[PDB]
Amino acid sequence: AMSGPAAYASYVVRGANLVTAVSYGRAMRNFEQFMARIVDHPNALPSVE
Amino acid sequence: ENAARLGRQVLGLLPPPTHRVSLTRGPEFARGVRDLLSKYAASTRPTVGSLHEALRQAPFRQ
Amino acid sequence: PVYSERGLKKAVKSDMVSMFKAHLIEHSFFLDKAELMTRGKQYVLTMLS
Amino acid sequence: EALLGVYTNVVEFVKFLETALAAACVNTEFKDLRRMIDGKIQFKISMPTIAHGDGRRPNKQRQYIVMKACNKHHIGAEIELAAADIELLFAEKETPLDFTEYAGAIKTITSALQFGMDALERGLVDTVLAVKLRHAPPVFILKTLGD
Amino acid sequence: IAHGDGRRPNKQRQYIVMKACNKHHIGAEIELAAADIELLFAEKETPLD
Amino acid sequence: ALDKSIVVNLTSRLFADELAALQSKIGSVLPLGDCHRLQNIQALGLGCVCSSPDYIQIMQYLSKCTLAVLEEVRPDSLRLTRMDPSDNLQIKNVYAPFFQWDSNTQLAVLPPLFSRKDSTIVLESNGFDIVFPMVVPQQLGHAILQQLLVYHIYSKISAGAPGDVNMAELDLYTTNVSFMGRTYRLDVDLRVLDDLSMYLCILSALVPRGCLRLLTALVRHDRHPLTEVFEGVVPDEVTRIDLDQLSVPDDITRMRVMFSYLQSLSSIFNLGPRLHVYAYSAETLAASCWYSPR
Amino acid sequence: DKSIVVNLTSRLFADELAALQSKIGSVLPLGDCHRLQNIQALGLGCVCSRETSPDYIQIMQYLSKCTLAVLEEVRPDSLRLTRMDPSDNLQIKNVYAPFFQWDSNTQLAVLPPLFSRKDSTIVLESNGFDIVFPMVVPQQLGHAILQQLL
Amino acid sequence: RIAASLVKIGDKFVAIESLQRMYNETQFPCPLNR
Amino acid sequence: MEATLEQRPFPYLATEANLLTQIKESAADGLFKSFQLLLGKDAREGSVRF
Repeated sequence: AMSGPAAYASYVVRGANLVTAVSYGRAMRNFEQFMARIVDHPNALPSVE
Repeated sequence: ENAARLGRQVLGLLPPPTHRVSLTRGPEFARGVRDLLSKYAASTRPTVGSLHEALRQAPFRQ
Repeated sequence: PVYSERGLKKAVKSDMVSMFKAHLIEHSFFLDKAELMTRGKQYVLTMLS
Repeated sequence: EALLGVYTNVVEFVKFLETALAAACVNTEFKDLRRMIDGKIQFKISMPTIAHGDGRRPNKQRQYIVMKACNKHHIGAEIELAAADIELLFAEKETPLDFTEYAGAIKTITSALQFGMDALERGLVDTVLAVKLRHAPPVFILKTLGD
Repeated sequence: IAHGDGRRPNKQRQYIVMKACNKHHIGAEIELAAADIELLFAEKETPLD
Repeated sequence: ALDKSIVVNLTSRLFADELAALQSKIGSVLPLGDCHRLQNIQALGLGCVCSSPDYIQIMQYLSKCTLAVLEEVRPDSLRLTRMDPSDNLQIKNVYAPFFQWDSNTQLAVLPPLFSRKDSTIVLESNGFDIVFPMVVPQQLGHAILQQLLVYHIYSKISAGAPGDVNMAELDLYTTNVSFMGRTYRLDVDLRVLDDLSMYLCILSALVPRGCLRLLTALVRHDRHPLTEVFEGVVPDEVTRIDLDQLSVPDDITRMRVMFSYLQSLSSIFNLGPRLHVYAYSAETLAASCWYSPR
Repeated sequence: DKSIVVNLTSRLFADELAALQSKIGSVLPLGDCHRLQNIQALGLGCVCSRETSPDYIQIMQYLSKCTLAVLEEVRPDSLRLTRMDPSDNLQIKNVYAPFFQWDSNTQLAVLPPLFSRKDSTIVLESNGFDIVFPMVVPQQLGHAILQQLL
Repeated sequence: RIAASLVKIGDKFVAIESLQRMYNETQFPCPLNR
Repeated sequence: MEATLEQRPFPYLATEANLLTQIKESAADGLFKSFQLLLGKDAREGSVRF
């Protein structure tokens, strides 16, 4: 007997992904967490923890 | 106001001044040799600021 | 990595094709060979690990 | 068209004093090893003797003079830094796109210098293990000489 | 590794690896009969209907 | 400002005899394999190619190589100094045999062609034999070779037919070198020059055909006017060659072979690993200079 | 700093942007050592034209006059090049089409396009000009072609 | 606090390493593959 | 349209796994298509332009 997820993981293009998907020809995955590294808190080296 | 921004890009891109060590007075020879040795010793260490001081050098030939 | 530390030159590749053949003749059909071996259950467990 | 993930290795290394190899060496880190040229430590080693009553001449005490030297090992790690990467380290910046470009010059110099500092902790463990292998004669020689 | 033999020491390396999706399409089949769709609509007849 | 210091470590200490022979040659231009600073003993000297020598394989190597100067010989190791283009240094005249440099000259760097006592230092602490090049002033550096190229040719005619060469006439005009008002008696007992004498004589027969075949094709109204003048310097017997006795596929391979011995023989004498001395002291032997490649 | 910005006075298309994209990092000779430069100086085929007969000596004879520059950036309005000072340490990338293996301590020299003009000539029809590229070759073949061409 | 896999061999406790991981990252050959 | 590589200064993430094993030999005989090396003077984040 093992433990695992009951459903799939969701990915919706709602929000700020939808503007660049329509205006430009591309779209991120998780734009919001991707934004918090570049502009919200720069020059922070990647660390696994 | 914008000319004060250019007053920083000039004064940050100049070469470092050549050291002047007076050989005629006594206590002005001590203060001039010490600022060679206290300033060269921070152009050798492996930190980032000591590597920042080694990049400003302008080697014009004679 | 012990076979290709130096890189895949011409002499390494012939020394690997020699090992593709020797592993194909001896260790193939490994669960069928567990009957006739006297050791048996420990041979498959070192094969499958 | 999507961009579904962006990933990168982070290299961690177990340094020299945390490996088990330091159980076979004594580590006394000095301030500047460039000061002394050659170590020439001299030892006066004296063996004991067994008192015999036999017909030969009596046993005299013995000293052996053993001369231990210091071998020096020199390591250099090389680092390249780009000329357009240098130039925007000195430059004045105020717009938020020139802070995230200045972050690209300070995350390259601090990554190309933790490269070369990592390569010297790899250079310890190489140049101790190469010393241990230049003074390790094999079993078939040493088993009979050790007897 | 930095080591001070007669080697020429290596500069820093960097690899960049690109991956892509692979599309997959699945088919199926339904055959609905003629009178099955036809009598899906008329009702309020006898209880056999 | 910039670092140029090539620390050559040694796996073992030098002998007491081997140390003092390198103490003399403390200002000395040495070829050197790579430009980085941590190197072994096998990278310095011409012993990578010369430790049965050949001329052109060393002369073409001295252009493509990285030259460096001694500065310090400690017991356990060496220390050099890399020599950049247009870089002022301080060379000591140490080379055996002695040639008496002068200020305001143009010193050239040549391969050694004298004996194995003057050229190399034999080390046996490590199993390598370092080889020093031949740093001679440029005008003397070619007169020292164009006379020994004469000696190497006439010593092969007298081996095949001894009645054609006078030995007493030979070593009266070849072994003496006159430059700067001084006479240098060289030392000759030559497997170094067996590449030139087979290239310069294989060019010796292609030129009388090659200058008539190139004149009979280039005749026209639009001829350059100076070639009318040098139409008479060519001898009488050269202008009697029948070019019909060789086939048309043979006259192609007596040009493409000929043009390669024209250029590759011209290139090795116009090689430029030379250095311009601007100060020299005749009793201290220390000379300042600047290097200049090609 | 040293650089050369070169204008494209009309425009350029999307096919010849992909043609100039594959030719990045290649040494071309250009006319004058000015910071600003137009399209007429960058071609080695300003003398090597299509309707006229080429002159491979005079094309090569033209090549020891010019300044030599390495491309960095291809833009639809400009071409930003970096130049080569006459005594300068620099970097050159082996892009060139007949692949000959180099090594450390070799001896390069720049030659005209002597095996395929059609490979080196890419035409810029939006401006009425074609930019022509040389080939850098070790001197063992640098001399041996001039032995053969004569 | 040193992490090592010790083993007892008759009467002595002996640690066992293998430094092949730091030579397989840098792609230099391990010195114990003589 | 095929998906193409790009060297833009992405905020790369950090994984528990190592990736280093067999890469130098896998670049030689292609384990994976569409790669690009970067040696010393060019192993950095490229400058952002748009």
